[PDB]
Amino acid sequence: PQITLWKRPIVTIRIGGQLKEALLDTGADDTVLEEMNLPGKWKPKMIVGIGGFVKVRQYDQIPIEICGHKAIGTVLVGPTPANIIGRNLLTQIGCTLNF
Amino acid sequence: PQITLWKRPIVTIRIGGQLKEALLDTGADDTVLEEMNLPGKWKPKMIVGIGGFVKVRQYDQIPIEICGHKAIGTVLVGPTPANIIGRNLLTQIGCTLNF
Ligand SMILES: Cc1c(O)cccc1C(=O)N[C@@H](CSc1ccccc1)[C@H](O)CN1C[C@H]2CCCC[C@H]2C[C@H]1C(=O)NC(C)(C)C
Repeated sequence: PQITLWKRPIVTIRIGGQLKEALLDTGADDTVLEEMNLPGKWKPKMIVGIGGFVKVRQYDQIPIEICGHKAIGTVLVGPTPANIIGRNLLTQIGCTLNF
Repeated sequence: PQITLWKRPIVTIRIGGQLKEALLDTGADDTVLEEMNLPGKWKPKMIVGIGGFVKVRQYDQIPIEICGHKAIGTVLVGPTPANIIGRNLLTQIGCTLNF
């Protein structure tokens, strides 16, 4: 698709058989989803947030479908105010910025 | 231009004789710049990021040149981790996400 920016670029994603809404986010390096359980081993991780670091859980090699495009990559889980899809997965689905 | 997302989408911006670098950020509603004195009336504002709120000054009708494109609109000024071009100006320059 082509997604304009008059409104927040939010799309439906599918992960672990669950459907969620997530923000296509070119200013984030990583993909961060709200608190949830995923299958497998995870590592503790700190990401740079407002007023300090935010603690998240890192899951690697997770299949995730983004607006019907398949990715397999790293998903961070934690207390984000919004589900965000970052560059690690935007590149996998062939997403560019254009003007 | 097409901008890929293998690295941070950073571009040169000009505002009023200042020449800075900033992220083209589809995840940001509004444009947020690091320390600079802009002319005109300001209004205090609190804006959400991961891990907390940043207190900013909101200025209206600020010209920024972005990759040779002329934008004019709201600019927020505060302790932001990075200079950010948000949707309010990204739309003005005709920026879309494509995949
Ligand atoms: C999540 C993430 C990573 O995993 C790695 C690197 C950066 C980020 C990251 O937080 N990126 C942000 C840019 S602000 C920024 C922060 C740190 C470094 C560079 C830029 C997002 O693109 C924007 N981010 C998207 C989104 C995040 C969840 C809360 C709602 C918005 C808030 C918005 C935001 O933070 N707003 C500002 C006021 C700071 C502009």
